[PDB]
Amino acid sequence: DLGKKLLEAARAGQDDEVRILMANGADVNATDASGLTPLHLAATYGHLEIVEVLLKHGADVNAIDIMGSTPLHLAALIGHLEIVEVLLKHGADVNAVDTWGDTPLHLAAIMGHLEIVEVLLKHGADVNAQDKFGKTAFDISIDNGNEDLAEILQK
Amino acid sequence: MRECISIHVGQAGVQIGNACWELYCLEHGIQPDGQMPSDKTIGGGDDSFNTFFSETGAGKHVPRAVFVDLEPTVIDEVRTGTYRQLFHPEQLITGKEDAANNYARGHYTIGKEIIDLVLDRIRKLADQCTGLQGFLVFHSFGGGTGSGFTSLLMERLSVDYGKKSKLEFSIYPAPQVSTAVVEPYNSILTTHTTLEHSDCAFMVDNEAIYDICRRNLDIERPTYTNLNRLISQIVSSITASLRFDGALNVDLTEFQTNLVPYPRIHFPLATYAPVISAEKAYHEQLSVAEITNACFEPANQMVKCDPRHGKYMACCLLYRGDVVPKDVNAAIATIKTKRSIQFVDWCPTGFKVGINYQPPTVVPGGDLAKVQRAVCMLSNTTAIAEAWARLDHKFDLMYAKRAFVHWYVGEGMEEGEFSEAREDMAALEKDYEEVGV
Amino acid sequence: MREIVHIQAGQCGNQIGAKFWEVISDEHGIDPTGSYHGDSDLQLERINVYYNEATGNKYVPRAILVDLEPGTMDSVRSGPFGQIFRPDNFVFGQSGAGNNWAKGHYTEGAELVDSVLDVVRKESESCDCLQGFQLTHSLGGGTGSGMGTLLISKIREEYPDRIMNTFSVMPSPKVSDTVVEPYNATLSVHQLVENTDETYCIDNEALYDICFRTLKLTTPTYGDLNHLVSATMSGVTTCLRFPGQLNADLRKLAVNMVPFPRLHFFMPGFAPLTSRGSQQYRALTVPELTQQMFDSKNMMAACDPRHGRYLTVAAIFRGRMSMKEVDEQMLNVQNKNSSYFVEWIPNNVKTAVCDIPPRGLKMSATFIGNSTAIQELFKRISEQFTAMFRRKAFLHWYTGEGMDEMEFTEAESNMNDLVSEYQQYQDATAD
Ligand SMILES: Nc1nc2c(ncn2[C@@H]2O[C@H](COP(=O)(O)OP(=O)(O)OP(=O)(O)O)[C@@H](O)[C@H]2O)c(=O)[nH]1
Ligand SMILES: Nc1nc2c(ncn2[C@@H]2O[C@H](COP(=O)(O)OP(=O)(O)O)[C@@H](O)[C@H]2O)c(=O)[nH]1
Ligand SMILES: COc1ccc(CCc2nc3cc(OC)c(OC)c(OC)c3s2)cc1O
Ligand SMILES: [Ca+2]
Ligand SMILES: [Mg+2]
Repeated sequence: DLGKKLLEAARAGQDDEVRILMANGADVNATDASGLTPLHLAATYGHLEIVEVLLKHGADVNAIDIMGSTPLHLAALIGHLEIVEVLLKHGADVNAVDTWGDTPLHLAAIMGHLEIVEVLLKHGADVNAQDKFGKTAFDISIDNGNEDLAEILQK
Repeated sequence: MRECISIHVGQAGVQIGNACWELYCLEHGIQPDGQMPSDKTIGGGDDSFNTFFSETGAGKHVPRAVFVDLEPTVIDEVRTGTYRQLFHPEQLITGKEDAANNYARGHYTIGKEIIDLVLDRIRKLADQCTGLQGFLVFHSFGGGTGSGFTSLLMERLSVDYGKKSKLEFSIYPAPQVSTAVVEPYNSILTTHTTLEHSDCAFMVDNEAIYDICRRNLDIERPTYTNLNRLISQIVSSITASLRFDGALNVDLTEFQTNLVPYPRIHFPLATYAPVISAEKAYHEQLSVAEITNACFEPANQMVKCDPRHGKYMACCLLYRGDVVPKDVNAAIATIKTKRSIQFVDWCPTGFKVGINYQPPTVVPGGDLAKVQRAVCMLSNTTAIAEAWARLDHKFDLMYAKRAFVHWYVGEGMEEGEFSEAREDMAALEKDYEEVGV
Repeated sequence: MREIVHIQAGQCGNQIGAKFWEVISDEHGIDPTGSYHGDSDLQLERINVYYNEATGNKYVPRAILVDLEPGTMDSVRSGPFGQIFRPDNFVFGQSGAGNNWAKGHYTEGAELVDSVLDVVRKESESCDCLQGFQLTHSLGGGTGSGMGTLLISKIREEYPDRIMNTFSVMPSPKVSDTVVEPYNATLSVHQLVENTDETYCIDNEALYDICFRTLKLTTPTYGDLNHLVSATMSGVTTCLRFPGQLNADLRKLAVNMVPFPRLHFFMPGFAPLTSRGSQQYRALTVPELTQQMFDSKNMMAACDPRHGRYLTVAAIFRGRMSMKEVDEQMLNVQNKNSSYFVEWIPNNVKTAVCDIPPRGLKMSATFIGNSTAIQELFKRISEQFTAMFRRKAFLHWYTGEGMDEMEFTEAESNMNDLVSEYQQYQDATAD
């Protein structure tokens, strides 16, 4: 079972191991206990090379774990702009909602990733998307007094 | 004669004490080093000022005073000040860390570090006295040392001198010239634990003194020196009968007899007049009747309140200067008729009168112009409860939220003592109601 | 209450820590060698509070430099006042903390904390009346946050009767977008809430906003931010180091500023706000100083005071000015904005004046507020912490060092309770 070894390789960023494991039939869409796939882990820890390799060999760009998190969710949370670019280029759901009602725009704005906020917006990010508490990305900026973010959300 | 020992606790009590003894020496002709040229006895004489000054073998007159503070910055100025050679060096006692505006530290944590040394030094002075009457304690209500340590010292003095009298000169807090936000807490705490171990307490509202300096002395922003030199003038008039040949209030016992009808309602109101600016050095002298009428003007009171809202339980008129007794009787005869000065139904509607024919002394460098006759009216009125109400209100606003209470519980104090102190205050305002107001 | 023992840990702790000594030393006449070279006699009265006087008439800072990374100690010595510190007071480890709170608190920091306590023990034994401890650090790093709170806990046990004072720099995505910093800050706040008496919250969010929008510095640098920090620290410590009419200490400040034990996080303010090489215009008047220091734009914590209510306030006016003009202007701002001051705390605004002005200014006003609006700083950190913890991102860095996930929940739960407590007294009434 190269599944758990591919998940561990994508997390660590060992590109060579990812190439060999995939060459021995490793399930590119393998999942751990919580439902995370190799693409989730590669995007969470900023392994752009591993993200593309996975997306070039049949990785589900909109896969969700038990909590409803998509690869774009985690990339927009950690602040990996380049990975956000690639994910969106391969059909990532820009308005995917997780178990907490959060969209990628919610997480990027909460973590102050202004540039990623712009990219998500230019790709059709829903500014009226509410979370479990009814807060949109703009509500968060107004509640935390982030003028820079507030100006961006008013394109 | 009969000696009196003065105790000064905290920054307020020590600086007030500095002004009082600065004025005392002038009134008695004593130099900053205890030298008095016109003394018949060289090594000891039962004179009038002898009650407040001891005599050494070389003719040096040393005050029967003790200065205490939990930190040295204030008392160190007395040791290096103009009166460095005046007081007993062993009577200037200081600690390292103060009470941090915390009543609990002054009474428990820090106060216990030095309580025994302060009592031993007091005994040194007491053993020098042939007939000790009691103590005059000076302190503030809001300070951590003036409130916490004072109550601790008063409790000890009651056990070691259960037969002696104890008079207070307490500084009532004022927002205009304050130092801490927990001053209402300390005020209620010390008053509660001290109400029982004191015979007579003369409160001095810093706001009233503040208003008098700005209004009668033309001082924009009064300093502590301005307030103190004025306060010492009131204290001097109250202790004048003790330091001279008094016919009214000849000893500490006489204060309770004439001013304190009940042991718990022992907070007389002081009113001093006239207070004229030193710049108006050429003002017409006010007659005995004019300065006597000024005493019943609220502007000259030492504690902000309204005597017209309460009944009188006692009144003493202490005149000083060129005052003829015939004019005093005439002035009082007019006060009894003109003004609606209402006494309680169980106390004689009379006025105790004492006259010190020595002209009032003003300190050089002071702001008061020398007058040829002044008066200080010590009146026990139920209107003083107003000052207790204002204090209790500020106490209630904070204790309702239990704010700052953790600082006291962490310094060896229990929260129950807060409710106890407040209950005792509530029992005091009611005692003032049961006598009329 | 005389000596203060200063402690600075981590990169941020030693950076602003060095700036602090360069400022107050310049304000006290001490040169990079320790020799007094001033023209005023009032700058040596309270000098013993921060400096140990060497026999050769020298004045050495009573500070201790700590860091799990030796790279920061070297840069300190190269700095102007690098040689004024006691070389023995340098306690720097080999391997850094890697921006990991767990590394600084439980593993690498634990191996070095004992060595730091020995130096702290030495400084404390040779004190006449130890006033307390003063710590400068950041909450988003590894050494300052992890090993900093460890030192605080250890010093709280060995010196339980002394005051614990901290200058905690809060993280912000505007300065460094390291998604683990909300972790390190939330875990450090849990410690600061329990083991410190006073904490000055220096928020990088507010420091950046001041430089970017107010000072019009497009690309703010750490030097531009620390220029504000050094000015804030100098003002909030002016009354501890100079004589004045107050003779204030850390305990009297805490007694009158902290109405409740856990609500001890102060919101500092300064005026006038200037930049490095600016000092533009002709100073400013007392009325201008009063309105600026209460303005949200002049606050060092990214919080709006008009969105809360002051519990206590302390303002220091440094410079030659009419003490009467200060009393009225302070009186006007309180009766005007009477709603923003709790009614159940009478006379909750104290004002002091120091003729010695701060060195390129003649008039200045520093402000210390205990406002319920500080909850916005903790809410911002809590929102970022919850966003990271919900996805369990980077948790193996901390668990791998021995930490348990229950410590994260306990940390977030405690910080949320702190926000609840602020809202309690923000909506309470005397009634
Ligand atoms: N009239 C007058 N009042 C003073 C003076 N100094 C301080 N006070 C008042 O005293 C109150 C505070 O008590 P302090 O006596 O200063 O405090 P302390 O006795 O030194 O005790 P600590 O809290 O430990 O410092 C304040 O409300 C001041 O208004 C003074 O010189 N004259
Ligand atoms: N204002 C300011 N903030 C700093 C400085 N250095 C680091 N920081 C902040 O501190 C956080 C990083 O912690 P740091 O002190 O570098 O890690 P440490 O060396 O383990 O203590 C980041 O959020 C930075 O914004 C500095 O010189 N000035
Ligand atoms: C809110 O009400 C009160 C609060 C505190 C007090 C006195 C204690 C103070 N200690 C300091 C120390 C300060 O710096 C070290 C400082 O900033 C420079 C201060 O502000 C000027 C003060 S005020 C009295 C109050 O009535
Ligand atoms: Ca004699
Ligand atoms: Mg004092």
